[PDB]
Amino acid sequence: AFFQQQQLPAAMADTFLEHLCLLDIDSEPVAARSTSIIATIGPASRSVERLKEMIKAGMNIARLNFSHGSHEYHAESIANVREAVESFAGSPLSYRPVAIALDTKGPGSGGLSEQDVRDLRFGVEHGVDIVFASFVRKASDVAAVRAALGPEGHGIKIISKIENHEGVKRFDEILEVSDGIMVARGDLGIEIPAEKVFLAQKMMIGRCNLAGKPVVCATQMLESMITKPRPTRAETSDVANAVLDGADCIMLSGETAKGNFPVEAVKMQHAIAREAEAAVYHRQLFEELRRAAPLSRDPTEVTAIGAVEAAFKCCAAAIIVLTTTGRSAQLLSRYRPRAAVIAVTRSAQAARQVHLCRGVFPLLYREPPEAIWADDVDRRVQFGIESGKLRGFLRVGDLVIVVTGWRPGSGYTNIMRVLSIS
Amino acid sequence: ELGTAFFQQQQLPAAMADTFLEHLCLLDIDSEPVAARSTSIIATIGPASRSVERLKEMIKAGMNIARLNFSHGSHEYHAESIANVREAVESFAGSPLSYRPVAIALDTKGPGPGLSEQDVRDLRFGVEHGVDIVFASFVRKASDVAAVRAALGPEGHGIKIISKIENHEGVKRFDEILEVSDGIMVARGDLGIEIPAEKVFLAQKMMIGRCNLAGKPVVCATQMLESMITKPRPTRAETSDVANAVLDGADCIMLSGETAKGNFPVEAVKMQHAIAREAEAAVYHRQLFEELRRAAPLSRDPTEVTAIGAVEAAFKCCAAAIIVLTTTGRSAQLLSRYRPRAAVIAVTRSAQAARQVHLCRGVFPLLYREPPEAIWADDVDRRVQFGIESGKLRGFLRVGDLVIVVTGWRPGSGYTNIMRVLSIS
Amino acid sequence: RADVAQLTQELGTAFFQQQQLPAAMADTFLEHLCLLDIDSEPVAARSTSIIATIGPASRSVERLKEMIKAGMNIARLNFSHGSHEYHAESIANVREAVESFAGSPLSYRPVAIALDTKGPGSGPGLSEQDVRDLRFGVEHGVDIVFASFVRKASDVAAVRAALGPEGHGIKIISKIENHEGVKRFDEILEVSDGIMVARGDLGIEIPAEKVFLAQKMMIGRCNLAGKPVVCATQMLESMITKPRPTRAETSDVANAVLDGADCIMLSGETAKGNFPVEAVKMQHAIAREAEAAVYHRQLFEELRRAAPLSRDPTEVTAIGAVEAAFKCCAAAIIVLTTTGRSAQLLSRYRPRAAVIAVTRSAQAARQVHLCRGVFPLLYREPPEAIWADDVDRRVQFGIESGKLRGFLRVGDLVIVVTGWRPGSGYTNIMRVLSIS
Amino acid sequence: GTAFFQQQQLPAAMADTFLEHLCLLDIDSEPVAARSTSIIATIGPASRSVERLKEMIKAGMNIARLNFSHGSHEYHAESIANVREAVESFAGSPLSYRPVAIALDTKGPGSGPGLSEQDVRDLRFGVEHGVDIVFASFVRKASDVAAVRAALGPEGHGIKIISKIENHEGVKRFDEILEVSDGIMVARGDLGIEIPAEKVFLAQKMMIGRCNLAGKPVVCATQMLESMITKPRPTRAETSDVANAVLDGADCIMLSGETAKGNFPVEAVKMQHAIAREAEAAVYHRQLFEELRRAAPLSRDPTEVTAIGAVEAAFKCCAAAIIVLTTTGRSAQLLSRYRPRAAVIAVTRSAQAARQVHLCRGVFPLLYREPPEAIWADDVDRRVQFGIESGKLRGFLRVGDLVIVVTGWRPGSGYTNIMRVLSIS
Ligand SMILES: O=S(=O)(c1ccc(CCN2c3cc(O)c(O)cc3-c3cc(O)c(O)cc3S2(=O)=O)cc1)c1ccc(O)c(O)c1
Ligand SMILES: O=S(=O)(c1ccc(CCN2c3cc(O)c(O)cc3-c3cc(O)c(O)cc3S2(=O)=O)cc1)c1ccc(O)c(O)c1
Ligand SMILES: O=S(=O)(c1ccc(CCN2c3cc(O)c(O)cc3-c3cc(O)c(O)cc3S2(=O)=O)cc1)c1ccc(O)c(O)c1
Ligand SMILES: O=S(=O)(c1ccc(CCN2c3cc(O)c(O)cc3-c3cc(O)c(O)cc3S2(=O)=O)cc1)c1ccc(O)c(O)c1
Ligand SMILES: O=S(=O)(c1ccc(CCN2c3cc(O)c(O)cc3-c3cc(O)c(O)cc3S2(=O)=O)cc1)c1ccc(O)c(O)c1
Ligand SMILES: O=S(=O)(c1ccc(CCN2c3cc(O)c(O)cc3-c3cc(O)c(O)cc3S2(=O)=O)cc1)c1ccc(O)c(O)c1
Ligand SMILES: O=P(O)(O)OC[C@H]1O[C@](O)(COP(=O)(O)O)[C@@H](O)[C@@H]1O
Ligand SMILES: O=P(O)(O)OC[C@H]1O[C@](O)(COP(=O)(O)O)[C@@H](O)[C@@H]1O
Ligand SMILES: O=P(O)(O)OC[C@H]1O[C@](O)(COP(=O)(O)O)[C@@H](O)[C@@H]1O
Ligand SMILES: O=P(O)(O)OC[C@H]1O[C@](O)(COP(=O)(O)O)[C@@H](O)[C@@H]1O
Ligand SMILES: O=C([O-])C(=O)[O-]
Ligand SMILES: O=C([O-])C(=O)[O-]
Ligand SMILES: O=C([O-])C(=O)[O-]
Ligand SMILES: O=C([O-])C(=O)[O-]
Ligand SMILES: [K+]
Ligand SMILES: [K+]
Repeated sequence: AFFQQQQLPAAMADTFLEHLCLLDIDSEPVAARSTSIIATIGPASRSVERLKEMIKAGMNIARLNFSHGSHEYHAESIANVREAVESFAGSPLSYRPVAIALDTKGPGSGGLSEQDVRDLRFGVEHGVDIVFASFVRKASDVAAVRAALGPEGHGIKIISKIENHEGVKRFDEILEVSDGIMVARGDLGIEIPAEKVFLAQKMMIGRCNLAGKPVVCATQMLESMITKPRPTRAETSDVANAVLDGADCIMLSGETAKGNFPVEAVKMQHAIAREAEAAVYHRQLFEELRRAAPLSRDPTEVTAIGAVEAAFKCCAAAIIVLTTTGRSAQLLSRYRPRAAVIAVTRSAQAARQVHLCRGVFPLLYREPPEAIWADDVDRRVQFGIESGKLRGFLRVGDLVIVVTGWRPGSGYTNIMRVLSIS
Repeated sequence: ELGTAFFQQQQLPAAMADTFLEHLCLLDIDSEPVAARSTSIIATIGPASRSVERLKEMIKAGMNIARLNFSHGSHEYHAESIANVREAVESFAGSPLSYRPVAIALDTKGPGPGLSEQDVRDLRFGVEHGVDIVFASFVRKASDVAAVRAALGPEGHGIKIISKIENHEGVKRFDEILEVSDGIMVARGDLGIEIPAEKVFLAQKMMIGRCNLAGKPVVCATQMLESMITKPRPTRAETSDVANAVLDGADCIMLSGETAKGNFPVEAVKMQHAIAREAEAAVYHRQLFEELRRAAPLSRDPTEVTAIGAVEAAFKCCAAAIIVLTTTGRSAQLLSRYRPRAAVIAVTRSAQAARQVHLCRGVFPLLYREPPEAIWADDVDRRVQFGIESGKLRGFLRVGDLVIVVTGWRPGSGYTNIMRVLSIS
Repeated sequence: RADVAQLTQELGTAFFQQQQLPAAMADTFLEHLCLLDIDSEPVAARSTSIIATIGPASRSVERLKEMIKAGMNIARLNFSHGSHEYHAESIANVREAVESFAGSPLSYRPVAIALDTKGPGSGPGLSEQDVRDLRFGVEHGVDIVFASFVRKASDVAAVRAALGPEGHGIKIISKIENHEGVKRFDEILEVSDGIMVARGDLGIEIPAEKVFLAQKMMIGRCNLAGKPVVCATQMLESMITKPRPTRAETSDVANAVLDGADCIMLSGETAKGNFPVEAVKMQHAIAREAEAAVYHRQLFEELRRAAPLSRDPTEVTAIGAVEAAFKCCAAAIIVLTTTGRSAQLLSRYRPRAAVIAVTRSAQAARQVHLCRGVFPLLYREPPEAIWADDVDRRVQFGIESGKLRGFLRVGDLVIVVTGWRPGSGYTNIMRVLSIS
Repeated sequence: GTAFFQQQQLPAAMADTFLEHLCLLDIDSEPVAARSTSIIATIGPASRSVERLKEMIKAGMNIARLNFSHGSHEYHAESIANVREAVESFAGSPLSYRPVAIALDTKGPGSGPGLSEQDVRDLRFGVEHGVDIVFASFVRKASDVAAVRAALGPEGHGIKIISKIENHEGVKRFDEILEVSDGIMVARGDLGIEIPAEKVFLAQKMMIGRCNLAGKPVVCATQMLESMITKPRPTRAETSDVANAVLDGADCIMLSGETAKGNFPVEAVKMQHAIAREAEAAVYHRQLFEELRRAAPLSRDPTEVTAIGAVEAAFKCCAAAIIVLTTTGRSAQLLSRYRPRAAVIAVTRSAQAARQVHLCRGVFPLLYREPPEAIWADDVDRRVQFGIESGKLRGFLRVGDLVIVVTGWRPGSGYTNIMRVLSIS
């Protein structure tokens, strides 16, 4: 029964053609949904009750579009998101952190516009986790956003939005200095011929997967759901194809901001992403990712590829990793394991930010530190196992891979352990 | 010999990649498509696309197959549409090197347990009006195809039957349906209601894969450019959907309401044309050819043996085209199954085979109207020269190019066995 | 070039030109052949073990000491000829030469003792002489038995039963010497600890031109099973009378290593020849060169693809450790083992990194020579009060011995494989450590 | 039938990995194809008897080597005369005549820097006696090959020059030597002294790989069956060495002392024949063909384009043979570089080309002696029938088999452009 679920017959295929032939509509997805859902917050989804339903449906990141709306409006939206998120903080084994992202208005006619400087300052003051920098054309644009965040905004992730021809041409220099990329298809589809956008999407997803950096596919994914309760055949196909391409996050804009079915749009993306993740051809994908990743003498990098390889060998349910900054979880995520990466952290910001990485399920550990560090590490691993059993990831008898370091502080990951559940 | 500029067009840097990941990374928005569009466009004929002037613009935009939906309209309405399509198509027959054959397909209303009474009448209509293809609605098992084949009566055994998979039973019995059908249509509209909407992409990918494996045409249909019914430009998801159906391996892409009732029927056809050209260049031929080769079984049929030899030779020299002489279309279909980058120019005297080969990706049919020569070898050579003259006129060929020429050793269908390398002079 | 640029900056261009590293980066096997360089020097220690047959030419304690220094790992006693008294004297001489180096771990090289049976000859089952010879082996504490003319699985069960209750730890290597053995190979392999491709008898039981097919099929199936495979007979035959081998002989040795043989053997070359030490040195030299010419990119992928899924943590940790060793060009994988099993599971994935096996079992230290790439270290210190400290002392012993023997350098990365509790069968931890 | 797919290692050929391929190798899977690696036998006291030479030709000798390291010009002229007499004794039955090449192995430069005076005399002797191949000893750089070419003068323009790599400089300057040579000989005897004995296998594997990549013949020589000089059976290392040279990709394998001066010259030739047949079936064509196509660059030469198409078509139908018409041997050489499993039967009128194509693996030369037909197309068809008749007589072909035929569109060398699929009647 196990080998007939989650497209396991199609996963055993020796060719991609044989893999397509073996895809089964009756082979049910078992794994948790890995691709994160970014929902834009607007009038259709601003109430605390609305937001609680959206978190339950699968929203991981809340986007604030600073193109329209006042600072007062956006501060109220942030307060509402935080209130809906913290309403679930009473049960720590099931708490789902939700990141807050600020989408800048952009340079328009102008370098960094004065409104952008004010909006970036607002973001730092309100503790946003991510910034979607609009119309990034070169590496110096990213540096300008980083300087506008100042010394207080060091921890904020900068995701560069590629929306025009120059951004696509200077992609490699932009990616080198950004934390991730957003394929902003709306403006891109106007700046370049509409029929070429899929080429830019596929090239950018490929290069981000190669770099190990998050990539977001955005705009008009379920557009018809703004007025209709069901998406078109092209829309469900578009979402599935962005996941198959290798997108870390999928986004909803007007569908959640102004539409009549914001919760239904989130549920629809959740349903499609789960099916698409099972249809991934891991045999070729893992080989190509493994081959392309450079040789490294960084123990975190070395332990990560050992852990992903071991997870494939035993069909591990999860890889539990201890992380301070999210880096150890991100290095596991780049090799695209089929096993869920349960990241246990004390940093609330790192817990929200790891939603950018496909397959990372953040767990915020709130307990106070133990006297003996080894015991504190062991307690955090047990917390990961308990939350895993509670959320359905783990069952007794399952194998898990545990990734830890030899000393406290970030950057010392070097241990991988094979563990039997209970 | 070819120059540095040549190797920067039609995604040639991405084609040289050693991995699919490297291939994705090398895709360039500035690498212009050079090859002609190989995925055929099926347009549904309706109120928005009925006039002879409108049909002439649609043929110029890229329509290869005209669909008549027998769920709507009447026998009289649909007979007038057929007459209008034929009139617009024949308006270009005066320039024989640039004439474009256009197939006519009848989409049945559907089933009741057996073949409905209306379907029997609509199939009789189809045979009487000389349709080339039938899209059989709601095919659930092989016996459904046999019923359609029997209803095509005495005079219509040459009509192609494309089975529409629109429900769970069709998907489950797919292999038996494909065995007895000429091709498949992934009818996403009904399928998306009969099975969960989020599973349709799995059925589409499985079905395209199995059709590519079988060497039979596969059509992706419904809501491809849906928003273009009222808006002059499609959504980002729509252009992506069309590109992905071509990348998946679809032989044909379809327009329904976009051409039947929409405000932009010509623009919808142009949009599908533009996307398909870009998507065809993005195909990773290195892996695709090897996998098609590896999966295909051994053959002792000289037509199949010559076909794989010709495709292999076309890849070796970056041949502009493979010119094939075909009576029934079979030799062109066997070349098409290996997915060459080179255009398959099929020269035929059969007007029905010329229309029907639009079902096969990369087959450009040419209807030869000249009278036969006394010596067969001369007649064969004249038809090959006609393929070269048409290829030069339409832009496929230039002097100095290499083409592969596929012929047989004797007249009549079924004797293809020769492959020749020719330099265009 | 991008997948090695940073490591090229760190380790230098000289590092990437040694041990056929340009040929290892090749995308095709054809490109790999084209890139093989006679100026690319082997760096890693020799991983294919050398089995030398003991005889009049290699019996003296002084001769045996020179052979151990030249690279002999396993000493074979051919029971086809010679009395029990003769073979007991050879065992005594081998043990005396081996123990002459037991002062320190950087000199000590544990050498296994293997008994090659006479065989069934005319008879159907286990001959009376074989029963007597097998009981002699148990009484003298041999580590391996090369069972001659194994024709079916029941033959290996007869050898196991003849070893009795005390010989339960002895490894049984079945010799395939005829057509029936080749046909029933799968059933024989399933019940044996390993296989020997006994080409001498095989070459007259089947057509001489077919022996290479049997050798390649058998090595392939043993590599697939993760069981040791020995290539034997006439490898350096001309060296019995000549100081240098023929061009076909050096090629044969290299090809057996490239095929995937865990051990290569010398028979008449060491037992009766005029150059026993030179024959051992020649096999050593060829095996190092051949090991570097292996195309690990394809071999590792195929070994993974073919290996079934496992829920045994020892197996899961083993593949994780080998994968991590390839990622950082690790000098070694240090593994703690009681029976040798953890070292064997690392060895089946054919790492380029040396597997340094730290063990307290002298028998396991001798027996791991059957596995390609396993370098046994016998730990002689008495146990610590705290097990975690005892484990850490054994790991440090491995590092110190690796540094002192040339296996490791400061700045190198090593992969350390251990278990969560004492006793055999609990391996589950992989650690990435930087040598300081 | 089932029986067919159990012979010539066909189960091991279907394997998806090289490891699975090794596991599937069967000692009971009998070779069916003819032996494709040529056997070079050195002539001497053991093999000068015209009766002994006839037995060696029957055993499988394709090329006869004269070692100019020793022996007078009188001695070597007698050896040539005896080889020609034994070869021409079979000319009376043209469907079974086996051409045998004569190769001159030079003494070398020794202490000197350039072409020695003795080498000039021996090269002039070779041209005067009509040798087909020269094995130039101790080639250290491209200029050494040019010196041998100049010493052959204008009359020796047709002689093939195979450079022997016997030292470190030759291995280091390999690419420049290969560029100007017709082929390479891995001269392991001297090479094993000039470089450490344990490194010779690396030089052999690198050189065979680069020659296979270039499409140029490579010979593996020295001590292959050394023990057979005095013993009737080889050692286990010897049979393994021969098999491994064929598996590596060697076009020719050589016997030196074993045939020139030993006690079992015919048995040594038979032994090489037996091993080469088994080893050729054990080649993993699935990987080899893919790597050879991937490594070969795009070509606009119709001979090269037709060659890869023909090899691909031969694999598709399990063709018994590829019959090719050749004047210089070039068309057969281009087929041979892709390493087909099908025998390349080369039909030629040039006696020199017939002898020289023995350097290419899988090429079986047929010397066509009949006078030309009035119509060229008929003359071409008679030559194709001659290949079929020789093939049937020699065991390569049976009625019902498929054969690929490679020809050109006009007489003269360099016009190969046609590939045809033919059913044997
Ligand atoms: O999921 S993967 O393993 C993954 C691996 C390989 C490929 C093949 C890419 N081709 C293609 C692209 C499509 O979009 C599509 O639907 C169908 C086909 C196709 C169909 C065939 O029937 C066929 O035989 C070959 C192709 S194709 O090679 O042209 C796709 C995906 C992964 C995905 C993304 C990566 O970055 C990666 O490294 C690997
Ligand atoms: O060590 S022997 O068994 C022994 C020693 C040498 C040889 C030489 C001939 N070969 C061969 C031929 C056979 O028909 C056969 O049956 C076995 C073998 C064989 C076996 C081997 O184990 C081996 O090392 C070499 C060969 S071989 O292929 O060369 C045979 C046999 C012994 C040694 C001393 C003797 O008095 C005696 O009669 C036999
Ligand atoms: O092929 S035979 O004619 C045949 C068999 C045995 C011999 C013995 C000669 N040698 C020898 C003698 C020994 O006392 C010994 O301990 C080892 C070796 C030996 C071992 C080797 O591994 C090796 O390769 C060569 C030799 S050796 O040549 O030096 C001669 C000839 C036949 C075949 C089968 C037999 O079983 C048999 O007894 C004789
Ligand atoms: O055939 S010979 O060239 C000639 C014949 C035999 C030997 C010894 C056997 N070996 C060998 C065999 C050959 O067939 C060959 O070509 C080269 C080599 C070779 C060359 C070396 O220079 C070397 O040092 C060692 C070897 S080898 O030991 O591997 C040397 C030489 C000739 C034979 C007889 C003569 O009278 C004569 O002048 C030359
Ligand atoms: O070292 S390997 O990675 C490894 C070893 C060999 C192969 C062979 C692929 N072939 C091939 C392809 C080429 O382009 C070429 O130029 C030569 C040959 C070749 C050479 C030979 O010497 C030969 O014996 C056979 C062939 S082949 O035709 O089969 C692949 C891979 C390993 C060795 C053993 C294994 O079990 C395994 O999985 C992999
Ligand atoms: O000068 S030597 O090193 C010295 C040693 C050997 C040799 C060649 C002797 N052979 C031989 C003799 C021939 O005329 C001939 O046409 C071919 C071959 C030959 C070829 C081969 O291909 C092969 O592999 C072996 C031989 S062979 O050994 O039978 C020359 C010279 C020396 C060695 C030992 C002595 O005791 C001595 O007096 C001289
Ligand atoms: O992924 P990061 O940010 O490098 O953090 C991983 C770190 O987490 C740990 O496992 C636990 O460290 P702390 O106890 O200080 O949180 C370290 O050993 C390791 O270095
Ligand atoms: O593709 P099909 O229908 O089998 O037809 C291919 C046939 O066309 C030809 O090339 C030309 O034949 P005709 O001259 O009769 O049209 C035949 O030699 C070959 O058999
Ligand atoms: O390879 P084996 O025989 O399973 O032994 C590995 C064992 O060695 C250890 O690392 C150390 O155990 P000991 O204290 O018994 O020596 C165990 O944790 C592990 O189970
Ligand atoms: O292999 P080569 O030397 O190029 O010769 C091939 C030539 O042989 C032919 O098939 C027959 O030519 P001839 O009749 O002149 O011998 C030519 O058409 C072709 O050009
Ligand atoms: O800003 C965006 O997200 C866009 O344009 O798609
Ligand atoms: O009938 C159709 O085309 C459908 O259902 O998609
Ligand atoms: O006993 C052996 O090793 C043989 O016969 O090969
Ligand atoms: O000349 C040769 O052939 C040699 O020296 O090996
Ligand atoms: K319909
Ligand atoms: K010579």
